[PDB]
Amino acid sequence: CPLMVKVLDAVRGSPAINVAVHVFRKAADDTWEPFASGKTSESGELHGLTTEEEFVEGIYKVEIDTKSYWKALGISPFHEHAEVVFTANDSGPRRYTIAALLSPYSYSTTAVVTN
Amino acid sequence: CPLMVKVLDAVRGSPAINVAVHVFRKAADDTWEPFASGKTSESGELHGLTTEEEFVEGIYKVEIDTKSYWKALGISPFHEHAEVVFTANDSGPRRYTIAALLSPYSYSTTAVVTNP
Ligand SMILES: O=C(O)c1ccccc1/C=N/OCc1ccccc1C(F)(F)F
Ligand SMILES: O=C(O)c1ccccc1/C=N/OCc1ccccc1C(F)(F)F
Repeated sequence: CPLMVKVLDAVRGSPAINVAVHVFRKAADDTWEPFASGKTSESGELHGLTTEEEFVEGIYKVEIDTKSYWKALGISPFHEHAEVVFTANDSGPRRYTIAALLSPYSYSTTAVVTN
Repeated sequence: CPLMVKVLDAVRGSPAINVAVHVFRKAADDTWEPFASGKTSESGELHGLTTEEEFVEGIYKVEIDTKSYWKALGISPFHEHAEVVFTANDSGPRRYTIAALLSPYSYSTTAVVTNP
């Protein structure tokens, strides 16, 4: 599993469950092509988005639909979604974890790249 | 000044100086149209992007060119940029500050929204 997404809720101190996540890849014509998507599990995690052979070098965008999450909890949010745009680089055997921590008016995101 | 941007560097403990910032507004046809741009000052701040009259209700995107910033320091960072997408003035006109804290493999952003 070369690409994982983990989403946390900073208000409730819990995994952010049932959050929609969309992944896009930049095509040579500078357009976002849909690549993978899913909803976070009860652990706030989304696995199995792609395979090693499909996950090639390129520019990727991970979109986290935070607005619908906060609305379902009855909280007025600021952002439309959280976006994370990065370059996947094949230097060696690498796995990418995109982690996001969510509050109604703020979010943080980090990339953990391991073997 | 209804829209300000402030950018900090978490590695050096300083304002992030000379960072390019681009603001887009979602147009009628679902396309992102250019709205304003600038560079952060020696204080890490960017003011004067727009006026109250031109900053109407809409969906806005603030793109902070973090990659160019880290590269100029010799760091190959993870993100291409930091993007912040939000609806503005949906409840009437407000003053927005978009703040971002940058590290090579991480960033955080928060909005401070005040009523004049
Ligand atoms: O990521 C991971 O492999 C991970 C896996 C399992 C459980 C927790 C984590 C890490 N979750 O990190 C949350 C986060 C995300 C973005 C910025 C800052 C944070 C902080 F809360 F850690 F500060
Ligand atoms: O910067 C400033 O003087 C500033 C100016 C106007 C409004 C708010 C602020 C502060 N903003 O707080 C930045 C910060 C601090 C600690 C963690 C994370 C952040 C982040 F917002 F950058 F993400």
